[PDB]
Amino acid sequence: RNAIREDLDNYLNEMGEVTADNIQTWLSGRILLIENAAQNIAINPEPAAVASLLEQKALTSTFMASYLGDATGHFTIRPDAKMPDGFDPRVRPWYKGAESSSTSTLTEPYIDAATGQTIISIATAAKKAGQSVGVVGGDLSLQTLINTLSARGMGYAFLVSADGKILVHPDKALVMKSLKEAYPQDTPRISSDFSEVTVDGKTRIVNFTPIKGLPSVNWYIGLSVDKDKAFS
Ligand SMILES: CC(C)C[C@H](N)C(=O)O
Repeated sequence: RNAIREDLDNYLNEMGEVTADNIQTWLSGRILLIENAAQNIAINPEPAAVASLLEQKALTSTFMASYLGDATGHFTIRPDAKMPDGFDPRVRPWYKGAESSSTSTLTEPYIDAATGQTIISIATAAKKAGQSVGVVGGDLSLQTLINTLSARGMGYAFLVSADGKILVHPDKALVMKSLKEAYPQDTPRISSDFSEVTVDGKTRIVNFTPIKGLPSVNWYIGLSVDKDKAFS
């Protein structure tokens, strides 16, 4: 094994890059739809126009919901949903995220005010010549992200922030845990090209690949493979 080790490294690196590239491409189109909705909203922000934009099938078929929230606390959501009493878009993570960035952004997983399930959102400020008229967002379910990741018997991919927080993992118990909390006995390190760590009495090899071309966030694909199966 100390002969083909540099070999295995090359396969694992290649698989990480491919997986990162797929997820980037999958997210990019969705990012573009939300940006386009924001650009269009900024053309005419009257609520009738906004509603009509947000009701179109390209958006409603791609996102669980798409919406605009503004600095007065008003919001429009399509498809319409009953929101909790007192719902204020200004305090929600999609809104504060977009307001803190010069470009589009993606949230970490959070609890959806609409459905009560764990989601991420894509969001961007809708600007008319330098002035923001509000924040436009769209929601994607965790289950959707988990399925996108498990699509492509050595091992599996997961998504982790560059702060070391697991964002999306096929084991749902590890969602939104730090690497340390998720792997307490022997912790993989994003600062290492490869981490050999024992899980349930087996050696796994873990590497991390940056996902290029996302706006505002720096996230990695983690790959974890059984060390015997990989060598075999
Ligand atoms: C705007 C709404 C559809 C809900 C949004 N995802 C939230 O939790 O704030």
